Amino acid sequence: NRLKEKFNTEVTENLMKKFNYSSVMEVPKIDKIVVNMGVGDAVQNSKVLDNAVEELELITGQKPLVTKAKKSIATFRLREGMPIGAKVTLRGERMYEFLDKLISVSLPRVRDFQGVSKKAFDGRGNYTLGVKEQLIFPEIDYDKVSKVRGMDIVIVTTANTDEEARELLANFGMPF
Amino acid sequence: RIAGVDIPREKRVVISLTYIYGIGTSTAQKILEEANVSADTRVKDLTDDELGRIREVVDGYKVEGDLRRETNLNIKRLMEISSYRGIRHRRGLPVRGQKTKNNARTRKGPVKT
Amino acid sequence: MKQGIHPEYHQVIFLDTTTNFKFLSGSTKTSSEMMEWEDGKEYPVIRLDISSDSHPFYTGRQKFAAADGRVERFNKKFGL
Amino acid sequence: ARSIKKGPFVDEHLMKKVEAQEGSEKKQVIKTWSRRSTIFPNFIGHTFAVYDGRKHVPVYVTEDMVGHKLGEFAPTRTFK
RNA sequence: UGGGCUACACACGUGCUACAAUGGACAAUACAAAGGGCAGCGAAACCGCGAGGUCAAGCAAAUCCCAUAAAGUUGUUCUCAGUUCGGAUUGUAGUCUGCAACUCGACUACAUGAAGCUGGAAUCGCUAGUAAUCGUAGAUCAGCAUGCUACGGUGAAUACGUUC
Repeated sequence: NRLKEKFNTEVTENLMKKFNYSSVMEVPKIDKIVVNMGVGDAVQNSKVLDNAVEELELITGQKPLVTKAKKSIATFRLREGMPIGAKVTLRGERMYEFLDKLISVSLPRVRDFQGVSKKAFDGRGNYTLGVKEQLIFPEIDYDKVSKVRGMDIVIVTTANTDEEARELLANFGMPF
Repeated sequence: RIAGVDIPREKRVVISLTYIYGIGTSTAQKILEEANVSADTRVKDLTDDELGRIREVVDGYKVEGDLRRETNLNIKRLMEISSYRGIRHRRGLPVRGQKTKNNARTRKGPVKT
Repeated sequence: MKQGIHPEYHQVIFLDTTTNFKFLSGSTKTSSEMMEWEDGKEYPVIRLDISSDSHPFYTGRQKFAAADGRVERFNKKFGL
Repeated sequence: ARSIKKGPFVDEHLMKKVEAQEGSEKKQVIKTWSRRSTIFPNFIGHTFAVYDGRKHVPVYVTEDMVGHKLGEFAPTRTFK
């Protein structure tokens, strides 16, 4: 819980001083992290979705929820109820461990890494990071990766504004 | 994995180093000799200290993303100055004064009959 | 957490070998080698080629000087 | 010529014409047929009407255009 | 003086290089012929990884130089894939000739590493020192050859026969 200790000690004080919070309960915190992988080619080959689920489970540490089509779309040849994604929600210690790992061990493994988008905030204090290749994560061996596919990592925060969310993530150590 | 790019485990160390962008046989040999490692030895059967020395030598060779960005900057500069080379890069035609009446496929793509 | 559905997961030390920089965190890598932590108990260690304290973008280190301008290359090449 | 031991080539008449009115900031357009003349840093900010075969195409010299020939910015052939 | 003859959605002819293991890379080590050289051919040495540069020997030729042939042989290595095949394209750094290599020269170094896995209908050459394969020299020429004209090294298969 090194990252959590940093948040309790340094980030809390820095952020509260910067934004003039009358109470500590106003200090933003990372509510959850949702790691999603949309596998639309599972329509054509379910083994792709199975491999994606296994890789996501290795990355995150817990079994993913398989997400199914909410509606049928002819162009995609998608029928309602067909499994076309995987999702993991991380909270608490696992969330913090994954976050520090992503900041330190994983993100620098990005090829030609030059920081993460600073404008990728929903407008209400939540940040979505699109990783373009799973090989980034240290838990995956490229030998067993039949196909390389990305992920969406949604950091959901209690910050009301992109400015506060940016300050929180920067203090945590996100490049920008 | 050296320079942020994985290199073939089976291959010999020098041939695997060539897979790094910006590394060619001459510079793979120079790197391997600077960092005293045998050419015959495969990357899989390679000492951790040997791998570290290889990384230390390689980091200073200006390879991978830095080299790609440098080349792209040069191409963009010649395109922006409106040079003859820039116009030909924009039009996707041979730049070094070749003949386009025939034999320009590597620049013009597949044949459009 | 439910029992039997999640993969084996345990504390490890991620060790950036370049800078010999250790930090403890959870992961399912299960590397054999064990290095003692500041706490007495050892945990399996994960060798790391690069890390947040060794990446040029993170550290700000400039490996190579910026490309010279056209005037500067002209002058340095032709000696004028 | 191209060899380093020889200095970058440039027409003497073109060079002296450019040097003329160097002090004055009201630099004018210089008509030239010398597509072969090299571009020196002295040319930056100048306007050369370079002959391309039938007409003088105006070319404005900037810093990034140093080291190229004046013909590289005066295309000779017309296509589409 | 400058441009064009070097254009480029394309079709045809003639060639060069390949698609690999009868091969690629690296190390050592053999054997030719026919030609050219005056302000031209330019050894030795030293400088650079190299293209080349510095000075400079011999020679108007069975004398000196171009000019060490390569394929080949003997070893090490790779190990059946778009690869250690291939080397097109592109960036950077240079060498030379020429006054001057942008349109529009050749060559070197570093880096990149495209198509291409033996090619449909069709169609061509060759009867022996031939085909195939490997290099070498000359004219034009300041510079520039995959073209042309000559030279030699290795060196096949097959011809029953004349109905079509």
